[PDB]
Amino acid sequence: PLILFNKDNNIWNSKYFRIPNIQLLNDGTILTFSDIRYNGPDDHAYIDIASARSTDFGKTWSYDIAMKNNRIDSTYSRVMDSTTVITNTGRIILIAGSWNTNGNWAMTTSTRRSDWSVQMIYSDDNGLTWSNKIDLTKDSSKVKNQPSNTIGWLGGVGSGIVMDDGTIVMPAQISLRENNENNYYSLIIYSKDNGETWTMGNKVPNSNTSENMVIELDGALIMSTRYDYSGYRAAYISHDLGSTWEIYEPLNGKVLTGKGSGCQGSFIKATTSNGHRIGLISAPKNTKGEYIRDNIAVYMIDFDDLSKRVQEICIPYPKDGNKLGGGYSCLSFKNSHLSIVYEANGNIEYQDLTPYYSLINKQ
Ligand SMILES: CC(=O)N[C@H]1[C@H]([C@H](O)[C@H](O)CO)O[C@@](O)(C(=O)O)C[C@@H]1O
Repeated sequence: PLILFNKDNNIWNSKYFRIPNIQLLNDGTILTFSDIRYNGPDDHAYIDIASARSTDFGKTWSYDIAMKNNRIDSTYSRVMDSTTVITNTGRIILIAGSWNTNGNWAMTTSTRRSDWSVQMIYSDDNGLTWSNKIDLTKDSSKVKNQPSNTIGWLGGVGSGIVMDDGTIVMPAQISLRENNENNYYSLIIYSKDNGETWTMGNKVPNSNTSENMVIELDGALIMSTRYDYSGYRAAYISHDLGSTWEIYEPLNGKVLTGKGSGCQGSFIKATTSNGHRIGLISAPKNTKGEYIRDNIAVYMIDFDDLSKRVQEICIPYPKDGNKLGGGYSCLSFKNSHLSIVYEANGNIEYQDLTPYYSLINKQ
């Protein structure tokens, strides 16, 4: 596997990299992103977001800082936890959470986190240049239906999707003040104007749900989400673009995640040549438990053959994760090719998994 972001050799002299993201572009360009965790693995620290771009199918890469933090606090200013999407115009949108003080985004404050915002950039030239940062939360002009009891929110970490009519959907995660406690939930946001403005959906049925992605399936939204301390990824389905949700049994509880906290993973849809819609999930098996997050595996479900049990396809990272921060991953599927980026001992690694997709496609 290629070391895409190397803690021991990078142009920022960063000590650590976390939270990878990948988009396979329609023209075969590969675009990735990662947190630049300059001073170490910590979440609550000084972080920018890098991009790495390749025009030779992953052989070589051009590196840039795609988004800088607000530069207010030399210890705690951070933009992090990328969620991306490619719209039907080819626009590439990146949404990140932004803070500049110590303390977990969801649980530190009982009121709206005052240094918290969601920042968005977009590229109309296939990832070469980015807009200025657009602040989606400083006023009420960009995101409709944000709850009054919001402590904070950000993207689901991974990729969004496009519905049939071109509606853009982003997975998201929110922290809500409820009966003198902070509870966190997954949900989605969507845009009907190519990302300029958004509407927030409503929360999923269980708290302790956070990082997630959704796929589209015949107008429905199906979520696979990190469900902390349950031991598995939860799954929900919405038939009204994220306004209501119910448990989606074929995937709910089917990907096990070991003892302890959950972990981010990715969840994408492919259509094989026989017309079947399949779901692919990347996540650590975490057989050793808690933050070890060993064995980042890729799983497959066939939505047109649901009596067939979820199958482990391969394990792209058959190793223990680093307890300081590891386990995260992101798949991207486009034009019968499949790629993954993932955390690997403080680095980000890259693999082309298209040979495994060919095995599934049976051609
Ligand atoms: C904004 C933020 O803190 N993001 C981080 C989340 C949250 O801390 C948890 O989901 C609890 O909220 O989890 C990580 O620490 C993890 O599990 O490896 C990494 C990620 O960057």
